[PDB]
This record gives sequence, C-alpha cells and structure tokens, in this order.
Amino acid sequence: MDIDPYKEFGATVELLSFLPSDFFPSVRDLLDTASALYREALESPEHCSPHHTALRQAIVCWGELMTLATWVGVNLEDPASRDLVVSYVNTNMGLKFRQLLWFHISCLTFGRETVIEYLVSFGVWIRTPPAYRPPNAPILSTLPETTVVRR
Amino acid sequence: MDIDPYKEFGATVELLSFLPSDFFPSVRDLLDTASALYREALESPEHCSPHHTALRQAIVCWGELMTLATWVGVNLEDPASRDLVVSYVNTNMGLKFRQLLWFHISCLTFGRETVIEYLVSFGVWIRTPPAYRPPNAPILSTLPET
Amino acid sequence: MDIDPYKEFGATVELLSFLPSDFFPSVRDLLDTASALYREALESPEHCSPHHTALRQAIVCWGELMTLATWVGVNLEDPASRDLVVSYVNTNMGLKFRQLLWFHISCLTFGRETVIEYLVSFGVWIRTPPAYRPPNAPILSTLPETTVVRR
Amino acid sequence: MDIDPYKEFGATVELLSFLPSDFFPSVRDLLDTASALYREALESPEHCSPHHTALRQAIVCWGELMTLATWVGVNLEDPASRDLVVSYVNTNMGLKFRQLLWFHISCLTFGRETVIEYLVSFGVWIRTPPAYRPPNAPILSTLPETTVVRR
Amino acid sequence: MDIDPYKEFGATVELLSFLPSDFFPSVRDLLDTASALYREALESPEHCSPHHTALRQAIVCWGELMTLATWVGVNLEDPASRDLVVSYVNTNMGLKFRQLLWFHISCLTFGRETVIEYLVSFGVWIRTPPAYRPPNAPILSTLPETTVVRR
Amino acid sequence: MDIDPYKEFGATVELLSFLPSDFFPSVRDLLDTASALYREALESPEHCSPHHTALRQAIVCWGELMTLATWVGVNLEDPASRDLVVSYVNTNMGLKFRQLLWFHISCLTFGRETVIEYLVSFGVWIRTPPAYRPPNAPILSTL
Repeated sequence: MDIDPYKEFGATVELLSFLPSDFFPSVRDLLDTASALYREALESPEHCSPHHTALRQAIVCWGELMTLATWVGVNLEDPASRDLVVSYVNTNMGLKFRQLLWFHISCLTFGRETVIEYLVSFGVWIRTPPAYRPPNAPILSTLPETTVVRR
Repeated sequence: MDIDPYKEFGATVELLSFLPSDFFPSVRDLLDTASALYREALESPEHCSPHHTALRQAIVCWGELMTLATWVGVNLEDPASRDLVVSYVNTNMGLKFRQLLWFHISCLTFGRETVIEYLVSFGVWIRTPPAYRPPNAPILSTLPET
Repeated sequence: MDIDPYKEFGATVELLSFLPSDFFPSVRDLLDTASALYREALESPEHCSPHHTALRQAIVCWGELMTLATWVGVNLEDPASRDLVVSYVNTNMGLKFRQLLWFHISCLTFGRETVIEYLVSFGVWIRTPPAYRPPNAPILSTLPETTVVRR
Repeated sequence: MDIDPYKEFGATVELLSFLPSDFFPSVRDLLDTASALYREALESPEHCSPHHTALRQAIVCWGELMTLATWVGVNLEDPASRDLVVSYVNTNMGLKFRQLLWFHISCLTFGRETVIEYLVSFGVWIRTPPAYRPPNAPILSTLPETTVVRR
Repeated sequence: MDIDPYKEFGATVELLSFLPSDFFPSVRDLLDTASALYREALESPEHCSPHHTALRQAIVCWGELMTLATWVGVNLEDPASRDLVVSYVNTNMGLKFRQLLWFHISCLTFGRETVIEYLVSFGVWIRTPPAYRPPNAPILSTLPETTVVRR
Repeated sequence: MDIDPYKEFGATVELLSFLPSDFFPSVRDLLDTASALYREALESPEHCSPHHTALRQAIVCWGELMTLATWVGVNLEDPASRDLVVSYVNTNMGLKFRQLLWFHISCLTFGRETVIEYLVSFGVWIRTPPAYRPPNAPILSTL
C-alpha cells in the first residue's frame, strides 16, 4: 500500500528527506535515548500516545530483525553470504529504523511543531550553498546553547 | 512586456540579484522542498495564494524546460551543440528558476516581510567587511528560541 | 508533480482537449491581445487576480524561452541542429503556451462560467459528425454576431 | 513621441489592427459620410466633443495630403516615380486615414461602449480560423437586421 | 568655503575620521546597497529627506568621477600617468565617497541617534591601544547577534 | 541609476537643456555669488532647505575636484598628459558643476516657480528665429 508512516503524524518521507542520510544517530544510540527517556511509558499497558504506539511497534520489529541476524549468523555456513545478509540487515534496513526512531523520539521530546519547524529550517540550512552557510546548523534543544542559570 | 515575476509580491529582480548567484540551492533541492512541504496544496483545485499560483506555474515551466532538454539529448546528434544546449538549460535558466523557487518557497514558509528583510540583511552582510560584521552568516529558521 | 495548471481554475487539461490542436491562435496574436487588453494590470504591482498572476508567470517564461531561441541561434554553429532546436521551441513548446494564453485571456475577457460552457459546447460541436453539424461553430463574444445598435 | 491617436478615446492601434484593409470604405466615402452626417457640427466654432476635434484635424491633414498628391502629379516629370508616390499616398496613408475616419464617425454614431465591444467581437471573429467561425462577420449598423424602416 | 557635509546631519568630518579606511565597503557595494534599498525613493520626484537629497547629489558626482576615470583611461596615452590618475580617482576620492555613502545609507537604515552613538563608541574603541580593548570592534547591524531570521 | 538631480526640485535635465552650454557663469562667479549670499547658511548646522543640502554637496564635490587638479599638476611629470587632464577637469566637469550651481543658487534667490517659468521663457527665446528674436535675452531679476 501507501502507508508512509509519517503522514499520519504530519511529516512525510520527503519532508524527512531534507536531513541527509548520515545525519541520523546510530540505532544503539537511539534505543539508548528511548530507554533513557520513555522506558516506563513504552512498557506500560496503556496507549500513551500515537508516538508511543508507533515506537513500541518499531522496537518490536527491530527486535525481530536482530533475532533474524542472530539466526543467520548461527545457521548459515557460507560465510560470504552470511556476512552479506548480516551487513544488509544492520545498515540498509538499519537506516530506515534510525530515521523512524529519530523522528519519534524527537517528536516526543520536543513536540510536533518544533520538530517540523526544525525539519524546514534544516532544509534551508543544508540547501544554502557552503560559501553562504553559517557554521551554526540548527539543532533541537530545550535550553539555549549556553545556559546561564547560576542557581 | 517588461513583467517582473516578483513585483506583485513586493520584490524585484535586482533585489534578488542583491544576493550572490551561488547562494540559492539547487533546483533539485528546491523541487524536493516544495513536494515535501506543499504538495497537497500545489495539487489542490484551489488557488489558496498568489504564491501557490506562481509556484504551480514555475514548476510547470521547469517541467517543460526538462522535456526540452530530454528532447535535445535524444534528437540532436552533434554532441558539442547538444551538450551546449543542455548546459544552458541547466545553468542559465536553472539559475533563474532557483532564484524564483527559493523566493516562493521561502515566502510561503516564513513570511513576505521576513523574506524581504532577509534579502536586504544578507545582501548588506555579504558586502560589509569581515572584521566589522557578525561572524555567522544569516539564515532563516522556523525553530524558535529555548 | 501533478500540477495540471488549469485544475486550480476549474478546467483541466482534458477539458481543454475538446478544442483541437490547431484551434488556438498564434503566440504573437495572443501576446497582442494580452498587451491590448490587460497591459496596465499585468504590469501593476498588485495581485489583481489568479489569472493575472498565472499570465504574468506564463509571459515571463515565454520570454525566457525566446531568449533561449536567440541564444541558440547566435551560439550554435551546426545549422541543422540549430534550426531543429529553434523550430522545436517555437512550435512544440509554443502550442502549450498558446493553450495556456488562450485560456487565461478568454477567462479574463468573458468569465469562467462562459469559458467552461464554451468548452463543453465546442466539445459537442466538434464531436458531432460532419454531416449533422451546423456551420455556425460556437464562439466567444460579448455582442451578437450582428449588432443592431444604431446610436 | 510615440502617440496613440485612439488611446485617448479608449481604443488602441493594436485593437483596430484586426479589422482587415477591406473593412473600411474609401477615403471619399468616409469624407462624404462625415460631411453628410456632421457638417454643421464639424464647421461650427464650438468645442463639440473630442471626436469632433479629432475629425476636424484628420480632415485638415488629409486635405494637405491631397494637395501633396496633386502637386506630385503636376510637378514630378518622371511618370514612374510620380505614380509610385501617388499610389503610396493613396494606399498606405489613405488606409491610415480610412481607419481613423471610420473610428470617429462610428463612435459619434453608435457610442464608445458599442464600438469598443464591436472591435472586441470582430477581433474574436477575425482571429478564429475560417473553419471554426460563423461565415458572416459581425456587423455594426443602425438599420434593423431586416433593413426595413417602418413608423 | 570650508563646508562640512555631515555637520548639517549632526556628525562631523572629525567624528568620522576615526573609522579606518578598511571599515567601508567598496564604492560598488555601497552603490548596490543604495540602489537595492532605496531606489524607488532616490528616483522619485519627491523631497523625501535630507539623506535622500545628499545621496542623490553624491551619486551624481560619483557618476561624473567615473566618467572622468573612463576618459582618462581612453585619452591619456602615457600609461604611467594614466594609471596614476586612475588609481588616485579610485582610492582617494573613492574613499571619501565610501565614507559619505556609508554615512547616509546607515543613517537611513538605523537612525541619527543610533549612528551617532555608534560613531562615538567606535571612536572610543579605535583610540584605545590594542592591548586594552576587547578584540572585536563594535558592530552596527540589523541582524541579531545570532544572525538567524525567525518568525 | 537615472537619479536626475533636478527631478525632486521640479525640473528635468531636458528642461535645463533649453539653456545653451555657454549660458552658465563660470564656477568662480557662481561660488562667489554663493559665498556672498548664503555663506552663513551653507556653513550652518541645519537642514535649511533641500537647495542648501544640494548646494553643500555640490561645493564639497567641487572642492574634491580642485584638490584632484592641484594634486595632478604637482605629481604628474608628463606635461602633455597633466595639462590634458587638468583642462578636462576644468571644462568638461566644470560645465556640469556650473549647471548645478546655477540651478541651485538661482532657485534659492528667486523661487522654484520663477526659475521654471524662466526656463520655459528662455526656451521660447532660444527657439524663436533670429529675425524675430528680441535682442534682450530673458534675465532673472527681482527688481
């Protein structure tokens, strides 16, 4: 079909194509952020929000893909094809999962309006040619880059 | 007829020449930004804005220019002239379209007054000597302060 | 994308396919009608109407295409390919511009309802086989074909 | 100085450029019509209307042009060049004066709005290919379509 | 006659004498800034403000100076003396016109009080020895110190 | 740009083309008139009038030209080139500067409408053929 898992939330696959391919953190770092900020709500028995539902589903499917990787590394004798499949699962399927994770963790941490405005502004930034581009790329944050809160 | 594509919007061809010619993103990146942000409005059977009207027209005209370039590639046998024509369509007309798409997408995203003050300020900045101007190049951003 | 520059106004590319390919006036005649009826409004600094916006954009792009034609006629040494490109720009791209011009000038002069009704009626006329087709094709006009207004 | 003699009245040299060369009566017939419809007003010491002012001026410059033609015919001994200049004066300048006289006589007879809509509709008719238009040009006249003066 | 072109506006040739020679954009950049910020007001038939009057006059005298430079380059056969005069016109008189254009464009952009306090503070900064002053000259700009145009 | 320095003051360059090139007094005479009539107001720190602003600007741009001329006469060793360029500075730019000074001093002294009617009347006088042209050329005066 044509689900396009972001258009339900307000972004699209092409709106997230503003961000380059290597912009997204690693799958380990994104799973660490998830378990560090929303573990007790991702394990609760209630529909907390659509982001929580989609994030639970994403994590279960990555778990199914990591079980696949373990199984193939255990069961395939041909090492060339074995490492081929494992590297494919880890990188080429991993990129789609990291784009999915980044989006959900960031839209939970900062908000839909903030994440969409950040996507637009980072599109502007990465579009602007290098010679006329400021060094301060836009970034998501809840505090100013320097925070003078003495006590 | 001596028509400005920007005079009704409050800009001018010389006001968009006030920025470096290589400041504007590629036509590919700008068409991607348009289809990523306002596709459902650039395909609806409503006007919704002079910017949507002008942006629909601009994209149709670029599609016609790209069909021209494909036709040239297929139907010109002389490679020198063929690649000269294609390079012209991609660089001169491509620069004019990138200046046009940038203006309309940026206006729709940020605001007419915001984009005009940005044009003026970035033009003044790129001309101020380096030691007496803020060090970071100006940029447009929807992300507020925290 | 799928802009279809008429569906914003109420027609479509297929509704304007009722009219044959050679029905549309020349680009020179349509630019003359434009500069004879709406020049002071096409050069004004205000959004007069969506037809005016689209017509300004169309005229600027035809100007860009005529600058292309001048450039190629000046810069291409190979005469065969030069005249090939110039004839292409003038006829095959010209037809699309004349369909665009005719539509906008007529919808400004006569009105959207009148232009759409004319498209439907000319579809009926040009569809009817020649033997059962009246000689009076439908035409757009603000006066009767004969106008007895003595003084 | 690039002056349009109709722009003052609402027409345009590009709006009257559609009426074919054979559309206008001869200079003699248009002068007879002027002197038989508005002689007592084109010979009065009163500012009657802009059409009267322009008609007076046009007739004076045609008188000067006819004096020119007579002088050429009398004083150019070369018959070839003499007939060349006479033909030029009687056809090119003659057509311009026929277009100018027709416009003013017809404005005075019918009305500004009437003659302008007539020019518009005749442009629409003369731009259509001969195969898609009613075969009888639109007519501007004071007579009924039956041409029977009752009462 | 010992006229101060800024004393009328509140500055003084001795108040602008502190801004170094490298502080001002080139004549070309300052003319581009003028013609891109206030062209429709520097070309209007209206007395807009003393800054507009002085800007019009300054630009006319620079036009005369550029005509002089072109005439020198064309008509002085001696290359040494020709380049000598051209260098003089482009550097000395050029610096005076850069100082004059900067002052008027900056007044029109920012304000009399703002540009005067800026000149005062820049004088304080440029008079201090390099060892007792903050290393970054004071800046007059419309951009935020972050140079990110939001809203 | 097409700034046209007289447009704001109500004239145009083609209106001042009514007066010939050899009609305007020397720049010396015009500067003498200025320093005799409006020195205390051109040296004042006040926007007295747009004519005062334009006249201050013109006087400063002429002072810069004269400094250029002196600098050239001192520093250019080639006498031919030096005399050529100083003669250019004195005549070809002095012409436009005495046009500007004439316009502004005359407007200040007599009035905008008076100077404009003078320009129109001088157009009439210089267009009239010589056989029907009075020997008394038009002249500006408040007497």
